[PDB]
Amino acid sequence: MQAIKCVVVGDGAVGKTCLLISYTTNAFPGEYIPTVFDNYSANVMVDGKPVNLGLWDTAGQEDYDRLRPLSYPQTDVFLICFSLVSPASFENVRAKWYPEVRHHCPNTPIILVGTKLDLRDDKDTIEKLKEKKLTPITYPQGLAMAKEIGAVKYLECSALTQRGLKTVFDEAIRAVLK
Amino acid sequence: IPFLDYKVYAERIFFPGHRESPLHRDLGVPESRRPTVEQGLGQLSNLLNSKLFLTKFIHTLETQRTFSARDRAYVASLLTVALHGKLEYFTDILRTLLSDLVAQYVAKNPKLMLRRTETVVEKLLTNWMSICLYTFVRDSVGEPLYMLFRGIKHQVDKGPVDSVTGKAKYTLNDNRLLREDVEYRPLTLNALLAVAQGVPVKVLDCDTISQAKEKMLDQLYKGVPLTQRPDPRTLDVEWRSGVAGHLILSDEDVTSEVQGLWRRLNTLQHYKVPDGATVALVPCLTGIRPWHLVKPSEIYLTRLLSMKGTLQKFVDDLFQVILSTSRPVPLAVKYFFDLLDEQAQQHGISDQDTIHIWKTNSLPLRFWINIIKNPQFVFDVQTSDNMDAVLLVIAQTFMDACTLAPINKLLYARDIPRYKRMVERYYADIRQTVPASDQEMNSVLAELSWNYSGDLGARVALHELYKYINKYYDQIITALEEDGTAQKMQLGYRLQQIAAAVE
Ligand SMILES: Nc1nc2c(ncn2[C@@H]2O[C@H](COP(=O)(O)OP(=O)(O)NP(=O)(O)O)[C@@H](O)[C@H]2O)c(=O)[nH]1
Ligand SMILES: [Mg+2]
Repeated sequence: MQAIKCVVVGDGAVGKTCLLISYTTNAFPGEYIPTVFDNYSANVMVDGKPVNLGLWDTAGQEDYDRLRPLSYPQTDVFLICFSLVSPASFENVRAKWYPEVRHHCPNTPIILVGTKLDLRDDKDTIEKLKEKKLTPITYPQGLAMAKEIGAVKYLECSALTQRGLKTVFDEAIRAVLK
Repeated sequence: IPFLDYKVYAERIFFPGHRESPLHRDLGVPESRRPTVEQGLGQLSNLLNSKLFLTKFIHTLETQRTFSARDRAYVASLLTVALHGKLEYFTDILRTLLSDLVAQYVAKNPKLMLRRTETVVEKLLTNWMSICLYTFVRDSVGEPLYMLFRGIKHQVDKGPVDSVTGKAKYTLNDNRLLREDVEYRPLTLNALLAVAQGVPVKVLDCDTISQAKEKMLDQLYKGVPLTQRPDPRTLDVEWRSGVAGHLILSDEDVTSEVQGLWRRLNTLQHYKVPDGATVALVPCLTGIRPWHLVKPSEIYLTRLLSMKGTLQKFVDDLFQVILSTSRPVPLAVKYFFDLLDEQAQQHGISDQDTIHIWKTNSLPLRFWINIIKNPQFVFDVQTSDNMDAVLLVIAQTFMDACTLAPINKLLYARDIPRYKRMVERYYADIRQTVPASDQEMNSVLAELSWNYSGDLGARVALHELYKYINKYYDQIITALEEDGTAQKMQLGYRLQQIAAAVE
């Protein structure tokens, strides 16, 4: 019986809480409420082995920054997040997240995760992007980021569809075992 | 209402500094010479019951240069625990010792009487009073004394507090008054005791996680005496948010504010804790200068009057009970103040003003002053530092009213001529009421060796008292044989026998 402490740190409204809820209930939240320090729990089976995944939600706000370091101790695997529908949330990976994570935990494996996959392929969303003169994140843009930060994998997914979300965590379990 | 039982009350009064009675420990004698010593000590007790011996014993110690006033307290206190049986005799020991003190003050200045423990008897009558008045204290004065203590505690926390320097928005002392003002908002968070039902607690965003833990406990164990309450060092503060909260905040951790040589403490505002936060007190898991509100390095009448004005409520009441004429005069008081009046005519002192300061530095300025000053003598409570500065400034207000002649003076100057009335009003009863017969007295003194539950530490008391005898042995032999009756009594040999019985 191996327990894996997984902390999900990501930019304001990248969809962490949602992706964490989607994996553990198979139901999407809907309403946005800025998460303070929420804890989740799931009992998984990866390569014929039972594991208890003790999830940790965090804030994406500069307000709840004076408290976030407390979630960090003895983390087995980190989950650095961003939204594929915002490069601002992606640029803050190299800027805020990666620095913060390694400043404390220098050994913990990182997994860069691109949330909101469903919105990238949507036309109506790209309209708002074009209006502020911006372009969404693609697989090579993100794969270049994960190799740059030293992430043990790069996974794209979506919480509303549960597309490749199963894989995201199964890979994080594998990221610990070796 | 946390009342200390007689055992605790007495131990705390006779033996204050150590906190706990140093008369609680085993003798330190091996099983072999253990019974031969235990017996000898017994003979020391029978030796002590000789008024003829005891008088000379103390008189010899008082004269010794090496005998500090610290020993004078310990010797009086050990003797009190020793003679806790022979109370009728303990009074006679004092009756005689009083008359001795009286004659000595005639030469220099009789007004300076019972000011400092430069004599052993000065401590014995504070102990004597305590034994006698314990009932009265628990029975009548206890109530407003607890009220004032809860009242001060409450009224201080309605203001911010520096967990370092020790200053607050409210106090009765400038040396303790928080000069600077800080940005504080009032919190009212639902506190759980997960060691599970939620009690609402009123803190302040500025309070450190520590002060906040104490303020939480105060409600989570409202009427539980300190000894029955669990230790706070075994407890940890844990905040809660969303489906599963779980975040153990602390006074100083990863999120501490280091500014070179200045590291700040962690407050509720510091963690961004909001009103109604679910905080649980859960068990413990386990040269930068620390600060909180004002980093360490004129009156403000207006600031202190707000505090005085709050506390006046019970200030009036506590004094109106101590100095009560409505209730009858307790026998121990009446007997004693007439024990002084008997002495006043023996040496010819018509002046009642000289009599009053012996009377004041007896019952109020000896006894009552201490209980106001330090409330940890009646209640099983943790007294704050700023709390004591407040209480002491209430004791120095009561004191100024006792005696016929700064902050405390021209602060309570409104109520001080009112209390001076109460003092005289109380001494009117002291003389106007029926005097107490010694026949009627020792009747009460006996029931106090009865109603004293157990062994306050008499074993150790005799052994510790021998620790003295052992050092000043020969100087004692001097007075043991220089006296004629002492030879007849065969006191010298009585002692010698005990001396060898120990070693
Ligand atoms: N279409 C779509 N929307 C998503 C997806 N994931 C999240 N969202 C949306 O974007 C917002 C994300 O909510 P949330 O999970 O709390 O983001 P967060 O990163 O956890 N916020 P915080 O920084 O406060 O922790 C919500 O309004 C939600 O509806 C997704 O996969 N697909
Ligand atoms: Mg959130």
